[PDB]
Amino acid sequence: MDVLYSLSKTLKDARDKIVEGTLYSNVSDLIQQFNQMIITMNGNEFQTGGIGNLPIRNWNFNFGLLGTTLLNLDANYVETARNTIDYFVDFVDNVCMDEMVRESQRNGIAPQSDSLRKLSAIKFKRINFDNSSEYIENWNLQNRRQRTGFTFHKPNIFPYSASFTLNRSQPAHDNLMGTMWLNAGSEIQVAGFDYSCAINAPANIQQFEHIVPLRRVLTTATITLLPDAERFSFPRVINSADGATTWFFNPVILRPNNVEVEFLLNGQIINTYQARFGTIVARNFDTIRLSFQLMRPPNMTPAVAVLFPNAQPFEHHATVGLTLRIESAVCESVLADASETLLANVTSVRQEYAIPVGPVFPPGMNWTDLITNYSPSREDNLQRVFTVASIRSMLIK
Amino acid sequence: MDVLYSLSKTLKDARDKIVEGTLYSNVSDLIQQFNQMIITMNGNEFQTGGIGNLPIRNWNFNFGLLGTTLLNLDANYVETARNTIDYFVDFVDNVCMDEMVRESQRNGIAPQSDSLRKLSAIKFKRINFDNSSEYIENWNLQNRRQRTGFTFHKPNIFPYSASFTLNRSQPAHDNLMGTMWLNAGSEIQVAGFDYSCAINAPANIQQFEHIVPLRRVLTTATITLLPDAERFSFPRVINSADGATTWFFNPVILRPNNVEVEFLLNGQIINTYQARFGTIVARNFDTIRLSFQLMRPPNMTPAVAVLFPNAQPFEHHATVGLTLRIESAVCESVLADASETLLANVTSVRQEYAIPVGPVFPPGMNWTDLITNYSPSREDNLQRVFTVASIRSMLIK
Amino acid sequence: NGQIINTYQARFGTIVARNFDTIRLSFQLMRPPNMTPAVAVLFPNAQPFEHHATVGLTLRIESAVCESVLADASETLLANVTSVRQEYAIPVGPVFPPGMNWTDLITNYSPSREDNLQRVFTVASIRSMLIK
Amino acid sequence: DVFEAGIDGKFFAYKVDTFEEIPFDVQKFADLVTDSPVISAIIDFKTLKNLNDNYGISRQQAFNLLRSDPRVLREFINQDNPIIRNRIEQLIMQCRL
Amino acid sequence: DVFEAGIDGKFFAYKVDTFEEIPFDVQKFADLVTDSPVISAIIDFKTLK
Amino acid sequence: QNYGINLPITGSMDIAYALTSTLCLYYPTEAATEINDNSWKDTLSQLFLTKGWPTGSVYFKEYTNIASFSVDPQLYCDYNVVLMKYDATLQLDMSELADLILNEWLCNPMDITLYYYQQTDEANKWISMGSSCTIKVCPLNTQTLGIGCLTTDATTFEEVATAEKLVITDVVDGVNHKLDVTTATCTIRNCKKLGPRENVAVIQVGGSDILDITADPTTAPQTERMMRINWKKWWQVFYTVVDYVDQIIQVMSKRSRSLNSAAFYYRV
Amino acid sequence: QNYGINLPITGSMDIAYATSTLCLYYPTEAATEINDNSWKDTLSQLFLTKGWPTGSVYFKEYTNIASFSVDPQLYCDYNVVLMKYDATLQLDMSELADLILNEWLCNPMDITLYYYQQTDEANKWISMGSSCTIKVCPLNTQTLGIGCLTTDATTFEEVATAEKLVITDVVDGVNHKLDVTTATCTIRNCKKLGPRENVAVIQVGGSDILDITADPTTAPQTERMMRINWKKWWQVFYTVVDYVDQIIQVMSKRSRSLNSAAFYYRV
Ligand SMILES: [Ca+2]
Ligand SMILES: [Ca+2]
Ligand SMILES: [Ca+2]
Ligand SMILES: [Ca+2]
Ligand SMILES: [Ca+2]
Ligand SMILES: [Ca+2]
Ligand SMILES: [Zn+2]
Repeated sequence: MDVLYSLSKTLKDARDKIVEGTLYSNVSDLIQQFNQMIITMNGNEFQTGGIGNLPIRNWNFNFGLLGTTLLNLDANYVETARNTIDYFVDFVDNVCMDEMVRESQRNGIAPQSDSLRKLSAIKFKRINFDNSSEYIENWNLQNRRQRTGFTFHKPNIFPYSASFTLNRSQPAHDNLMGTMWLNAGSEIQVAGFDYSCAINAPANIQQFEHIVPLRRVLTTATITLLPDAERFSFPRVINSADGATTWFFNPVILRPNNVEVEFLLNGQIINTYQARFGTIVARNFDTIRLSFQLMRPPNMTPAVAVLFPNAQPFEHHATVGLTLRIESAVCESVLADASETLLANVTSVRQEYAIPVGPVFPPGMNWTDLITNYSPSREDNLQRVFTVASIRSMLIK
Repeated sequence: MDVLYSLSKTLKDARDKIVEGTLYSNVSDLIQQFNQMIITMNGNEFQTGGIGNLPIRNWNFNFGLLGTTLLNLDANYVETARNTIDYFVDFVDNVCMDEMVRESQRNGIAPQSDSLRKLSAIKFKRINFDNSSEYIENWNLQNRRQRTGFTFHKPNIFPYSASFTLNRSQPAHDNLMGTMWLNAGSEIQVAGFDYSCAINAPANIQQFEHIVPLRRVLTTATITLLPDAERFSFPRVINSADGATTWFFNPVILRPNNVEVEFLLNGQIINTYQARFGTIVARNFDTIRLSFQLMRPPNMTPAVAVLFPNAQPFEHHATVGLTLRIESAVCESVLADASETLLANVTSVRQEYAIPVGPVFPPGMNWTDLITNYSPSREDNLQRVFTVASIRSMLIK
Repeated sequence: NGQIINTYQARFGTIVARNFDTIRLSFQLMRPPNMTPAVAVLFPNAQPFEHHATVGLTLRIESAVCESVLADASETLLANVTSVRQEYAIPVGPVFPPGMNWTDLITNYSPSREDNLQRVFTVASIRSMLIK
Repeated sequence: DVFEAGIDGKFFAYKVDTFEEIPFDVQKFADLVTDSPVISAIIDFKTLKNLNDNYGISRQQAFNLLRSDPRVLREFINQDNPIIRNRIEQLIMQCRL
Repeated sequence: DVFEAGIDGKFFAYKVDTFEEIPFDVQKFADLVTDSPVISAIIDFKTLK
Repeated sequence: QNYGINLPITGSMDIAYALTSTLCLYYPTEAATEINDNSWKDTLSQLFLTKGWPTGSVYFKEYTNIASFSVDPQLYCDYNVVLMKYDATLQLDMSELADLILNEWLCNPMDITLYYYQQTDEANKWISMGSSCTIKVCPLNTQTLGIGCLTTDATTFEEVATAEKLVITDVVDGVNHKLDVTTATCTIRNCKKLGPRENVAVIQVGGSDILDITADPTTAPQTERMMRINWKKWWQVFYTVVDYVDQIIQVMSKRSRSLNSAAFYYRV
Repeated sequence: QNYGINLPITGSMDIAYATSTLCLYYPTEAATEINDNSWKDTLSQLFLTKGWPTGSVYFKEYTNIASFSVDPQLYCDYNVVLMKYDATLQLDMSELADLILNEWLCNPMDITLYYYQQTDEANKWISMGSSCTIKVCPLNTQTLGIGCLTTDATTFEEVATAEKLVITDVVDGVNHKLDVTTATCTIRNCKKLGPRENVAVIQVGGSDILDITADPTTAPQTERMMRINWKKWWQVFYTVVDYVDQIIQVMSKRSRSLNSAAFYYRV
């Protein structure tokens, strides 16, 4: 993997730096690296593809070195370099695709394609150059057995869920108390509703809880907490828990009372925020617990009081909600966020070449299933394929 | 860690090999190792302790090399060697305790004590000797990111949990169906009980299931499976689920039929045993699923017909049980077990020196809490402290 | 030595006792305050008690460290010494009880018994190094 | 030196710094009790020993607990220390009537 | 550290040695007032400074 | 199977889930007299069969008057539809009947010759039914002495009903009362309004919508099961009911109390 | 909707956890012997000591077991019925005890048109009225009587005569024609659901004679069936008041039904 990254990095640097008119002092080191790569790759034979519709390709390297004696590069030098660069880039592209399209239930972190297995050999260690990208450096740190971290903007850490729980319920669904929620991507919207507006509750306060556990620990997370669940603030016709019938939800929104948001690690409160909305920081957590109360307004103007009678007919249902968005975070394990395109690259390659479903990943690289059942083998394979995707994206666009 | 282990191993081999009268050909290599240890440690100052009640101690090494001109060791040689070895062993003991009493959320495996940080420098690599013991071997393997394995006799893999789940009940708790279980250490005892003895059940068969997910993947485990849970076969008075009242349990044991024990890995059935008792083998699993049925006896003698009526009053409650013990297993992670004293040593040191509760481990090294939330940071810290505890146990009796 | 070293209150599962010579277990039978009819039939107010309330505890020493030699489940030195004495019909001596009865030995583990027992255990281990 | 004794006939003597027992001098206990104001051992010796072993409380916290300081007691209760909460619940339940 | 608060609505936080204002924290203030002994600010923070 | 407890029910908001009952129709004798056909019940049964109700599932119950029907209106039937004829002078009687048959009431006995009674909550009423109820109440101060009335003498009591077949008395909550019901003919119970009864619907055949089934003066809810029609022919009324039986049943629902999951929750 | 009856409850085996109405049914004999105008007030005061607030204890009087068996009503959360033993009324006592102590689900039984059969051991025919006379004629598979002409009721095999309450059990799986005297009797097809903890029976006098199961091989003596030796009704009432705690503890009020009827009616 380090050799493959070095190949892609060398080719990208050759594309960027070997340009007409540039001083050779600008690319002396790069050309030494390029010649070393050519020497090491010469005389070796590689095969790629053969899975799905990915064609079987054979690669042979018999290239000549690059000049090192001009003062300023000219057009001839640029074309001579580009001819070799095209072939090397194609080889790297196909090796990366072959590695992406594959998976293994045991030792998913190790190379899976025969080309990458060959590059794992000691003879190719002369191609290492630089390891400065985020994914390659995290790879090297993990191998060295040190702390790793990927920084995500809107990490898709919540498996897609949209559901409700009814604590009080009847067949007619005329008088309900409970909660509804959507956990999607990097956002949690929760809304506790009570049809009676806590008329008969002790102290006219109804308590609501919502616990969202994560599949991986998030560190140094910036979060936005806002006091209304805009998704659960309009009339709705939902289908019963067992699907038999449908019930009505005509919410009227009240302020959430006694809002507590706790970020827990190993079941212990690491961070806790009370009645505080806006930007908050969770330093280290794997569970989010949101507690909030519907408190019946002790004082009501007539227009308000008419909404909440003390008898069964309830046309307006008192709802109080919270919205929590993870803007940024750091995680030890790879995830899918809104800024990176690695998941898109892997899924696109697999779909384009019609890879049969393997023994590890879910069909279509479904991120919801993957993050729902994020297992050790899945994490290893996902990190491997994402690292290869970053290596490939260095060259292909 | 490797240097600390090497110091301990050199000192142990000195205390056992360097004995009066022994040929110098028996200890020539060991004495070379000992002299290099002395040379490398000479002129270095170390400080240990300073946390809790662990005293701050200072260590200075200025020692002479053991002689090499003798063909046989005599009393004086052993005396001088013992005089040096005592001080070295005291230093090793204090370093090990200082390392064991410390934790870190980030980089749990990295050295935490000042002495071990100093030993991690490159000048001390000269004293490395042979890493033969199980724990140092696994330490090096995980440092290189290989497959580790610890062999446990009765691994302490299940957190303590004694509970019951009711599938049929009433306010009077006089006609109940459900399961009761104790998971403890390496033993699962589960008993399904039905008060009606499947008089009205379809086919007179009541199904019971019990799913025990392990926090780590065990491999090549020998398991004893016996057809009765002795723990749930006597009369009991049990708190109700909410705790408001208490209910009566008056078991009468029948044989469990259609016993199916399935060992699963990532939701995939790896091993399955039907109506099989005694020694069975689970090669690789992280979940245990026990299925067993209570079947109403088709033919009853009068003393059994009296027991099992069709009217409501159910004096005797049919019960079918299973016991499942993990005699031995292999795990890639580190666990407390019945044969090793590493957890006991770590807990003893912490309790003896009143180490303040840290950010990683639960108070008092509570194994229930550790295993219940066995996060990767906890695993790293636990492996480090167990390795240090084994190193200490090499010397301290 | 009669001084509290470790104490655990209402904690089960695996516990650690760093250094001890006596165990004191204390536990209470609390009459339930609330009882369903089946439970209430069991415990009347009057003498004819048919069902007798009981509360239990099970404490098992999984592993330990001692400065004195002891018989344990894993080692076979006690078995070796007893087997040799039985096989060769050694007359009962002045130190160990008849037949190397471990119950008597550990009920009256006198220092002379400890010295002789360590001697015989060491010799038995030395013998087992060679003889299978 | 802390000398503790209860109506149930259980008596202990330990050290303020490290809650390690020492021999209990009944004569010295009587002499100190006659004059010095006695402290209600709300957190008894067993509870303090368990707390120190499994949590390593600070010197100031141990001082305050020995003196039976409400501030430290309530701090532990709110911090959700199972040992302190169990001792306090035991006292509340023993307040039967 | 000293947390002072009045009925009128003026609240200050400062240090005992040198009376330098510190940002007030009304969660710590609530905890301290509920547990620790309360001092009547006969000489308020204004006059102290 | 876990009866008597309240376990939270969890369901999904993003999943698609792609006759046996019995109907009872209560009508006044005026309807039958006007129809003046012996086989009219059979004809309606056949039309209900056309609409999808197996023969023998539609029962036709006849009551002489609203006043007579108010005396213990026992409706044991999966669905009940009561066609009540509006009368301008019986608005309170109609409201009382509608409340009684449209809400669920948990009632306890009342021995007014041994106990004083107070209503503890807005949902607690005194429901009295019988041939002739004459309720006369005396509120008592904290000394058990009548307020505006004499505890010893009933003639000073304040009357809140006179020869009522059915009446739902609501007195000021929290104050003890001494009652002088005419128990020789009418029985009074201390009832609490659990909630709506989904089994029953009432169709007012006549004047405007005047029913209010809430003691609270600030609210007069008009639920789904309170319907109203104009009429000049009982045949037309019955044809409307038959034709729109599906809508009526959809407005109604099976009785929550009699569902086999209400065991230990005040039924089954 | 269903109170989550389909879901499970998980409880732990270690965690420490630590205005109801009372009806007293009694015979008129008791009131006559007591011979006091305010004995109900006295017993109310005494119950107040055991903790039942004034207005929570009600006293119902029934002339006889026979009359009380005609559609008995259960009014309170806890219904305690004092039954006077009479050696000539053992089956009547058993039938009344079965009806009140056990929950029943009954359906209408139009006998002038339809043949009926008992389905399982839990099904019976419960008839109540001023005078219930029941004659049953079993039928073979051909719908012809077995030992009785279908047309002539005089050949029918009598099962009850002028009875206030009858719990008839016939052979299951065989049709019957019943010539039940519907003028003064109502007969319903019932099924026994389970125990009713709301009601307890206290038998004064006698020798413990109550079979509340149709099965002859079983005569269960539940905890709600009690017996006391008696010679003064004041002594009986003082016993009940003094030991109301034990009786309530043995009972359970969750079986309180919405209606006072002894059975659930389904059309
Ligand atoms: Ca009226
Ligand atoms: Ca008046
Ligand atoms: Ca009122
Ligand atoms: Ca005949
Ligand atoms: Ca009878
Ligand atoms: Ca039968
Ligand atoms: Zn953005």
